[PDB]
Amino acid sequence: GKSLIQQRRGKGTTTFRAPSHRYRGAVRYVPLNLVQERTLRGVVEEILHDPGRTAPVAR
Amino acid sequence: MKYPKQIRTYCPFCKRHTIHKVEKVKKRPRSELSAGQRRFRRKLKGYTGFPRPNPAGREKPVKKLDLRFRCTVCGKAHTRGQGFRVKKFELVE
RNA sequence: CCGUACGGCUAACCCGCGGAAGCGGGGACAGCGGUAGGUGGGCAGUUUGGCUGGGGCGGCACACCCUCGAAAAGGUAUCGAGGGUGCCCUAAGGUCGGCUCAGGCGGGUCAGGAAUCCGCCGUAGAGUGCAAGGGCAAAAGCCGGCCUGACUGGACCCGUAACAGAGGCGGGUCCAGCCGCGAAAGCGUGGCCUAGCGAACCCCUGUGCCUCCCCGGUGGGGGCCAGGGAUGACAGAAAAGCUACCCUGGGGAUAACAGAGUCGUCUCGGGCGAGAGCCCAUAUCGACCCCGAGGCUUGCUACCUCGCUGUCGGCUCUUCCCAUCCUGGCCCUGCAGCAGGGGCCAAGGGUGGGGGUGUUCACCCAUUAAAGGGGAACGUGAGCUGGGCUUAGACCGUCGUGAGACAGGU
RNA sequence: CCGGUAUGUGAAGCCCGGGUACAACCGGGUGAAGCACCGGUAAACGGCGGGGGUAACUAUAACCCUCUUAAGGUAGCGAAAUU
RNA sequence: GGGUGAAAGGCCAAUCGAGGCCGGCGAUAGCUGGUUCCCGCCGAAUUAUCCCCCAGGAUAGCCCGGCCGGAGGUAGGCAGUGGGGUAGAGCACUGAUUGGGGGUUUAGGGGGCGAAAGCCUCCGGCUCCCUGUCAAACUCCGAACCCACUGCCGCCGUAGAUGGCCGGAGUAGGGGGGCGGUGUAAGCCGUCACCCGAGAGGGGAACAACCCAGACCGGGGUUAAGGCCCCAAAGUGCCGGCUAAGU
RNA sequence: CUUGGAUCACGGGGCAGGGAGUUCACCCGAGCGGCGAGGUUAAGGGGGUCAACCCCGAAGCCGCAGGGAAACCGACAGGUCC
RNA sequence: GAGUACCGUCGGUCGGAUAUCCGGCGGGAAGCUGGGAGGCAUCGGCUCCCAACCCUAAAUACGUCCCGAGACCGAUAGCGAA
RNA sequence: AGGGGGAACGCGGGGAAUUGAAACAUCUUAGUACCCGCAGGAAAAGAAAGCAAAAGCGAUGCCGUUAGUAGGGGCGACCGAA
Ligand SMILES: [Zn+2]
Repeated sequence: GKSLIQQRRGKGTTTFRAPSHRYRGAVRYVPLNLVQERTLRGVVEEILHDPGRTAPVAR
Repeated sequence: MKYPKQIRTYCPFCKRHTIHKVEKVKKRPRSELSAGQRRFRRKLKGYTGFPRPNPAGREKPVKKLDLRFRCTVCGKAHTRGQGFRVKKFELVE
């Protein structure tokens, strides 16, 4: 027979691939390496809309 | 159909007439040491479609008897004629 | 001493952070490799029979026995006519002896008497293990006795299948061996005769012998002879469907389709005379039963055409037949007149317009002298149209597990 | 389709016995998944029939029991793109 | 056997219910088409059994070539020795089928004088005599005809019979005419083995198989089928009779 | 092709050239020829006027003895008649 | 001369059949008083050999080239290409 | 030092279906077509842990026989050594 849409998704083509190049970066915590017990401090500069996050991000 | 348990008949080993006990032959399965079974088993191995016919549902409603007649003097058995078909078979005095 | 499960641990292995060293989390699980069972149209390869007054549904004429067909030797077919077998029996098998049946009548029981008792007549009008046909009476039938020849080793011949070929399967005539019955002669290799059944390879059992790679032993294998285990599509594949998206090769050896043939049916008639018609067969009507014409309806058949044209209806245009609806001329009448019925001669002319429906036909409307019916490849697509019908798209109902289908609708 | 479960069945492996100077081989036991068994699920696939009888005269079976079967077409719509 | 698809099996270079190019590949088919000079000798078959067999094959039958062998054979007829159950006929068995008489009178429903199955009748069965009819699956009878065998006639045969061996085939859709079963019929299925197929010529107006008749080449004659008014070779022929409808 | 062809059954506008039972292996027969209870060489070797010719080479194959699954056993070269 | 000889199981291949060779997986020796083979496995004899390391000419296969020859074709033929 | 190229011949791995069995699944087609890697003018093999059987032989390769034999195989079609 012929293939299903979810079978065609696994091969990873532009028709099924995420346009991550349009997105703000990935959101991750700082690593424990640098935060053994240091307790850094920061300040918020700006709040931004992200097209791949379903939520706003802050710098 | 009724049939006697003992009969007086010719014995080919004693070469006279003696009394004979009647027995039925008991069937038994295929021996694995036999050459036909060896060949079947070595052709059933590996990647292969089934290599032989397989008749399922092949049973005559009525079969022929397989009778043997054992002498009391000599201890040996023989067969007596061809087999005949009948559904019921009772051994009686 | 062997296992199984439960609990915990970290050092293998795994996951994350890391430039790395190392840290954190999991943890002998998972993952990886080998093997064993299940599930598995997700993916492949195949099969899905034949005969057939086309094919399919149906049936089996797809293995056998009897009567007819069948033509007084033999042989002879059809989805020809009438029916049966796919068993049963330790006796319904072998032999010896003795006896004779069905029914009816006359006596005696008695609801017919179904059966018992008596005598007579009685060529079988009975019975046989089962179909049909054949055979049979001091019997092949009934009543009893004794038995297992329903056996082992082997030859030859006949039939299935004539004449004229056959594996397997039936059957017949005998030779030896060992036995049964009988006084003896004689009979006995199943059932009075003709139906009741099956290759190769493989396996099981019996029995006595031969054999396994230099030799000899043991366990286990292979071989020769005999009997059993099955293939009814019965001289024997292991086996479900749809295609209206369909393709290739062919077929007029075979349907739809017009034509040829035929005429059961269809359209149109006749003979005779029961009667109906107040009486009066025959103005008119005319039962039951018999005899026909045409080829314009439908069927039957399968001679012609398998890319001749494969179409219905309508519009347009031409022509022919008469079994005459009107128009011309006549006859009878249960014809006063007006009109009506029925019949004869005559085909020169006429036979139209509208509503619903793809319609032909049929139905209705208003007029009209009347608003007849058929043929010409169901006249006419190198003349038109394209509403129906009969491809590929889609919806409803019903049937189907489903893919799908419907001489059902849109 | 999902879940659960004492028993049963259940291949290889393992164990026991017999056999073989050893093996092949024979019998039994244990043996996961799955099957079996017990339950839930229809905006899952699907189904929603049968009778034998009718109260006041012309028709009504409009009401009530029944035995078949898991149950027996509710509201609406109806000669329908379904007759 | 993959892509893509707002899903039509739509589109992927005029190619899609699995693209195009080359290769496997001179794939396979029991189905269709084709197969090249002359004369001469002989000359068929479409029917039985078997096959997942019915548009195909095998075994036999029917043709041809060569050899062996050595004395008979039998397509016709006569006489006899035996066999048969068709046509016809008939009722002696099996089964059917009209009616009138003489009887037992009854198993049995209506009954009637039934003081209640009753003795008497009564419609009904069975039994003999008449009377009128039948048979593919009936027969007390029974042909023509066919078959086997013996002898003789005839014909064939030592210029080689019956037969036997070796080898090469083709034929497995038949048709007309007569007979039989079936069918409204046409047709379907068999049978015989004369013809067409595979057969010229002379006639039926023309006609595959109806009649005459079987063919090397050139000539001369006599007949056959049929025909003799003209077409058209040969008679407007003879005797006796009929028809008036171009029958 | 077909039971059946002048067919409203298929192929057929003209001319010239091309165009269809071949080769090998095994088997069954025959028309000739050689040797004959025996017949015959293969690969190869030697010589030569050097792919033709002559001489060697009997390995093997068929036949002379068959029957039998096998172990095994093991026959008239002529007695009589037509 | 060791994950070797050998044992079992799976897959492939072979004429190799209970008796061919290769590979995967699980086991796994003796080692000179030593070890292997002899078509099912084991026992006894007899015969023949010494694996698990390495190298080696000639006799053979071919012809994009060269030489020679031909009962080969003779311009629609012969290689597609005179 | 290696890489790339070379008609046929050579070595090592991967590996179908048409077709035949008058269907078809074991089988056959076939270790074939095709694919990947590696060399040379030749490559590969090669000096018995062998063949045999009362006798013995003495590495390897090639030709002729052995032989359509032993043997494999829906023991069918066919396949096939030393
Ligand atoms: Zn005895």
